[PDB]
Amino acid sequence: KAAELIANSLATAGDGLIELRKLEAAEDIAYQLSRSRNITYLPAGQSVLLQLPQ
Amino acid sequence: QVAQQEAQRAQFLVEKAKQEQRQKIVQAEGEAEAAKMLGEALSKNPGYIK
Repeated sequence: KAAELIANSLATAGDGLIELRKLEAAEDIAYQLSRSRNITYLPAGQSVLLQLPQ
Repeated sequence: QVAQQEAQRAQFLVEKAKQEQRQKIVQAEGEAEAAKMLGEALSKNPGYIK
């Protein structure tokens, strides 16, 4: 049914509408195939204490 | 003592084997029927199958 509705919308929507529907679906697939992330990360500094002289 | 434990285990294994076999047949028949049902359901014109 989703097909049916999309097709109807697409038809009214014209060719351009199917085209980009294809693109974002492709977006989804591409994401699916490669779903990963990362973070640059900037490490924090560890600390220690020294006794400063007078 | 040991023998009894062993015997019970043996029965346990066989029974489970039977259960397993039953389950498999049931699934196969289930999918079977599901197939037929889906095919019938396709009565909603070919947009349905698509």
